[PDB]
Amino acid sequence: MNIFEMLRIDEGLRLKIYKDTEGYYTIGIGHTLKVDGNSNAAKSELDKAIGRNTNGVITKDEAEKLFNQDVDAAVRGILRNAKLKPVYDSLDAVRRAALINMVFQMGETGVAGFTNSLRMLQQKRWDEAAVNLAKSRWYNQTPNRAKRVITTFRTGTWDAYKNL
Ligand SMILES: [Cl-]
Repeated sequence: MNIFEMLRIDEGLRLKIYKDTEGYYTIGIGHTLKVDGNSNAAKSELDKAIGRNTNGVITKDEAEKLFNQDVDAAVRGILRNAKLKPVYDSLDAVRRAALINMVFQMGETGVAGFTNSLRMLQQKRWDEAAVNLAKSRWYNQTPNRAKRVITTFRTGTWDAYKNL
């Protein structure tokens, strides 16, 4: 079980443009449209990333391509980020996966911002960090998912995602 599986569950699939809890338009597997207003607007953007008049509807494969891109992009940021890289290099797979998930959902520069919590994972101080993240707007914004991502960090296992 990997990161792809992990985010599938954490973000779900949608083949027709939609608005998330956060308000933003979304499509595929949690692939957001960093676009303001009108769905149209959203669409244009989509169409752009897709290279076709889409009408806010895409195929599964098109959804898969975006997924792949976004992930590679999460990973590439961690790999090029001087603040995240050391940490990453430090964890176990599972724990790396958790790392990705966060960058994936919140961006490399958002993650890089958990200064102290990053330190704690880096010093294998699981619970402390665990607990530390538990404040956070992040956590506070999406409690179930974070919960999941946090437990992973905590236990270093795939329990949180087990049967689903
Ligand atoms: Cl996607």
